[PDB]
Amino acid sequence: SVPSQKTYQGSYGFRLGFLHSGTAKSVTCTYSPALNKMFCQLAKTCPVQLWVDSTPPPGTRVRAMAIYKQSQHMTEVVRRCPHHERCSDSDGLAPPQHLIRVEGNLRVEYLDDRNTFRHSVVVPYEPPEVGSDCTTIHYNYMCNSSCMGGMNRRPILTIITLEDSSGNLLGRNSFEMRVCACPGRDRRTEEENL
Ligand SMILES: [As]
Ligand SMILES: [Zn+2]
Repeated sequence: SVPSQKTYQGSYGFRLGFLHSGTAKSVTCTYSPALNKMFCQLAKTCPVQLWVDSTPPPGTRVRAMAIYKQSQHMTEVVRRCPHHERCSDSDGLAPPQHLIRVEGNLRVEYLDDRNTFRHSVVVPYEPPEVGSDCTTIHYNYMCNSSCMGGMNRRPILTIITLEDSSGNLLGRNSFEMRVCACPGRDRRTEEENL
């Protein structure tokens, strides 16, 4: 069935943070607080911050999964278009069908769910590096929102779950995602309509 998108900070006070990048033409990845929507270029570095009041225990894991936002498409699996699925951009870890990848982490793990056929990517939770107040994961989105035979101009949600080493839910949060050539301009345009 459709995975839960309900916000849950839980014991460890789990919330997401984003860089305050602005909307300059030369931006690759920008977050809109007003929309709670990320704007990112294809395959480019997408920083998502993990904020906690208390450090989760050893072997805590952080899962990312994309779902369609619209009620009628929610039961459909989010996957890459046949073109992007075929193109030789493989990192030698990520399944070629998977929209979401993590870069700069050789403990990354990918799941085709045997029951739901859902795609997700999981990394170990590492406490904030000295002189930081959050943990940063670098996500990569390997299809454009406009891809015919993929998302095809349908809005998606990314759901970020915090789970312990035995797979118990510790926390959940979500943000809308648009993968597009001009993230800056598109945020400015989508914010214009307010
Ligand atoms: As991004
Ligand atoms: Zn595509």
